[PDB]
Amino acid sequence: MNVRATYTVIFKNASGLPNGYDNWGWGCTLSYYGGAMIINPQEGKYGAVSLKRNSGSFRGGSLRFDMKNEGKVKILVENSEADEKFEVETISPSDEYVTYILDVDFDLPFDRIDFQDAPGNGDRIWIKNLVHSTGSADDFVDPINLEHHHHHH
Ligand SMILES: OC[C@H]1O[C@@H](O[C@H]2[C@H](O)[C@@H](O)[C@H](O[C@H]3[C@H](O)[C@@H](O)[C@H](O[C@H]4[C@H](O)[C@@H](O)[C@H](O[C@H]5[C@H](O)[C@@H](O)[C@H](O[C@H]6[C@H](O)[C@@H](O)[C@@H](O)O[C@@H]6CO)O[C@@H]5CO)O[C@@H]4CO)O[C@@H]3CO)O[C@@H]2CO)[C@H](O)[C@@H](O)[C@@H]1O
Ligand SMILES: [Co+2]
Repeated sequence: MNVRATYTVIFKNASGLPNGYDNWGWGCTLSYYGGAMIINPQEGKYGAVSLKRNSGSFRGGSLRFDMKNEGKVKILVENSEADEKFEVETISPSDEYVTYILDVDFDLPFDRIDFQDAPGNGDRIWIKNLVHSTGSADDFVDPINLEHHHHHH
């Protein structure tokens, strides 16, 4: 048996929603520039992007992404069949991109990945380089595709 993780690059540079995903989000408008998904939540809506994998689910593992964000951002996953949600982490503000690699300890499969404006104050959120691994955060190695190019030596 192959014990290495499956890495799913959901998007690197975003110029729209990733192929294979719908947005079941709420209370926001999304724009795309400079390879970032830019979320502008509406004041008072506790808005979110909710990326819905149209075919299949993820299980456990970890989520990796670059984010900058004016306010706290709650990361959730959901199982749409059971309508069950799980808070992965709430991330504090940062005025520069930070790479996060977060364990997902939820014990149902998930088909929705949510980035939510936790304070409901309309703080903007920028996301790039979103990847799921079936392995742990401690075992996570960035996919070669995330490099600006890759010319193998
Ligand atoms: O169209 C495609 C598809 O749609 C299907 O229907 C989907 C729909 O598209 C989708 O949008 C919807 O998504 C749900 C999601 O499943 C829920 O988990 C989510 O729940 C939100 C909730 O809406 C928010 O109100 C709540 O907000 C919290 C906030 O997280 C928290 O930080 C805050 O606390 C405050 C507190 O209130 C203050 O007093 C003070 O203490 O400050 C704190 C912190 O600020 O409070 C907020 C308010 O309570 O967050 C939760 C969790 O994220 O809701 C969304 C939207 O409804 O899901 C449906 C499926 O059910 C169709 O079914 C399908 O046919 C169609 O094809
Ligand atoms: Co190589």
